[PDB]
This record gives sequence, C-alpha cells and structure tokens, in this order.
Amino acid sequence: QVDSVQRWMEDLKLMTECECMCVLQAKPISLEEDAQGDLILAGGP
Amino acid sequence: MEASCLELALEGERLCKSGDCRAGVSFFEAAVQVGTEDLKTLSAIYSQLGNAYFYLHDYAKALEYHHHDLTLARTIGDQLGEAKASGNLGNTLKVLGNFDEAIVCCQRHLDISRELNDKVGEARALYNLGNVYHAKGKSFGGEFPEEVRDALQAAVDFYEENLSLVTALGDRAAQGRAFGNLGNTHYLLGNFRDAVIAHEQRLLIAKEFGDKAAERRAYSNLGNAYIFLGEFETASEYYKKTLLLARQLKDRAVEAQSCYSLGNTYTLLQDYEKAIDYHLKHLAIAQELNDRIGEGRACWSLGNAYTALGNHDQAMHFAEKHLEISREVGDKSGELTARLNLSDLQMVLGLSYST
Repeated sequence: QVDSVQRWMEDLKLMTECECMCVLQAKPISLEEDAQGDLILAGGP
Repeated sequence: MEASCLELALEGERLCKSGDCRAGVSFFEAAVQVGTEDLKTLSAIYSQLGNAYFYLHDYAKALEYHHHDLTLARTIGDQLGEAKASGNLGNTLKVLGNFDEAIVCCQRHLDISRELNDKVGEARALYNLGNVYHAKGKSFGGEFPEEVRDALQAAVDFYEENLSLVTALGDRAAQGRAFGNLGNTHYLLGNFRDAVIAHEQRLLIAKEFGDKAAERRAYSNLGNAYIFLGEFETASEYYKKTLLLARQLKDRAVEAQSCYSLGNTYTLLQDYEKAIDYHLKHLAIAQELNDRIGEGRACWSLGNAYTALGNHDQAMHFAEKHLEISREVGDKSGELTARLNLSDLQMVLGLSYST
C-alpha cells in the first residue's frame, strides 16, 4: 500500500528545516556599549 | 518641552529591543517628523525603521526605509553604512521576490566589505548572497529546471565561501548556520550525501552550544536525506532522535510530524506493526490539536498499514474514518480513494464466503 507513503515522500522532498534566512544588520543609536550588537536573525515569511 | 528627534529615536530603539516593534515604529516615525541635521543618526533611524517593519512583516515599508538608508548612506559617504544598508535592502528585496536587485545589493555589501577589509562583514555578505540564491532557487514552478539548479548551485558556492571564512574567523555559531543551509540546499539539489555530511556538522555544533532546537532541526534534515538515499533503517534512527528532542522541548506538533515520518519509514522497512504504533501516536496528537487534515492522513495511513498486515476488520474502520474526514474537510481525491478502499474491503469480505 504505497499511495499514502508516496504522498508523504512527495511533500518530504520539498521540506527543509532551514537556519536563519534573513540576517539583518543594525545601526545602533544608543552610544552605550550595553548594546553594540548589530546582528538581527529575523525569520522571513 | 516637546521631545527631540534623538530622544524619540532612543525610545523607538529600546522599544524594538524589547520585542515591541509596533510601538518603536511609532517613535521612529515621529523622530523623522521632528527632523535632524545629523544625517548619520537619521540614517540609523531609517535602518531601524526598515528592520522593525521587516520584523512586523510589512516588507513594502521595510523596502521603503532600507531604500532611504542606502541612499543616505551613499549621499554622506558612509562606507560601512552603505554596506549594511545594501545587505538589509537585499534581504528585503529577496523576500519580495526581486532576486536580481537583491543579488546586486548583496554583491555591493560584499565589495564594500572587502574594500574596508571588514572580514566579519565579508562573511555576512557571502551568507546573504547564499540565502538569496537559495530563495531564488525555490521561486520557480518531471524535468528539474536548469534555472533552479543554477541558483541552488550558486547558493552552495556562497555558503561554502561563507563557511570557509567563518571557520577561519573562529565563529562557531556562524559555522553552524552555514552548515545547516548548505545541507538544505544540497537536499533540494539532490546531493543527499553532502547534505548528510553538512547536517552532521550542524548537529555537532548545535550540541556544543546546547542548542536543542538546532539539534532537532539537524536530526530531521538527516532523516529526510537518508530516506531519499534509500537508507531507511538509518533514517529511522534519526527520526527517533527528533522524536525524543521534540518530546523533550514539549513540541506536540513536531512530535506528531516525527511519529508520522516514523510510521512511513517503518512502512518502507515493511514492519507494519511499528508503523501502526507510530501512526497511532500521530493520530492521537492530531486529534488533540484538533488537526482534521492530519487526522485524515492518519486514518488513510492506518488503513493501509492494517491492510498490509491482513487485519481486514481494522482496515474497514479507518477507511470509514478516512472517508468521513475527507468529506468534512472537502478533500475530493481522498474521498474517492477512501471510497475505493471501503468497497474493496467490503468485496474482500463478501467474496470470502462461497456462493
């Protein structure tokens, strides 16, 4: 009985567990060293 | 004492740093209205507005503000400022499907970084270019389109370059992200073994950081790649590990998806008893999260597994459940197949008695 497994493989073929695909960089305003970090790992759609 | 541009700006900044970009946006918007002659600060305002809107999923507005930042950075001659804006504008254009311009923006970021001798910036640009080509590759459409292949190969190239530089800089976490995306790109291309090899490194690195989510992702990607290598037993080992991790991170959805993959894998190994077990665990969680579509998938699978075991009676039950679920969710193909499965099982039974 392959029909159900076939449909499963067809989806699985396009499935990926990606890492951050949208790396944004920040231009801090606050001059404080308390937050001089410029990396934003945002999650695209 | 009407607030100054800088004051409003700093409030928007901390507001966004606290997760509430919807409010930060407001302050940043106001600051622009008040105005300033400090173009370097105005540049940061736009950049942060663009990044905040991006986070809010208002890509059209993220585009507008990143466009503004890029233009201003160029007007005032801020090199690092131009590089950062080019990268941000590129990620936005990528999401919006404008891959040609995204590539140009990200290539711009790469060039300026190399000129400034900004190694980490160079790494960030290579990774962005890799991400853009990866998206481009997935934006098409039994022939595998050459345009999809060229784009994905382009991604592998940039990811490898990023990986090379990032390991030379000793940035372990960035190496992890590089490995994971490199592995997923190979997966989509059909380079399963190299996918496996890259994911093993992603797994390795995730453990070093005690990053459970990353670890779970790696196990899932590994399992999937082994499925397509025809190495089912090996795949099952990895799906079990994702199951444990998922069970451990209290993720019901992912735990269900894991049980479903295990059900299918064991069906491929022709161990229908185990398939039943895992498909049942998936059935339950599906019912729990009230996921009818997946419950249908479950009944469909269970019916097949029981049929493969010779358990006619149990097959009938699930085919019925499948037919029911299929009609309730308006699934045509499923309704018909569940129907065909029911009449066939009824035939098998009725014909099992002499005339």
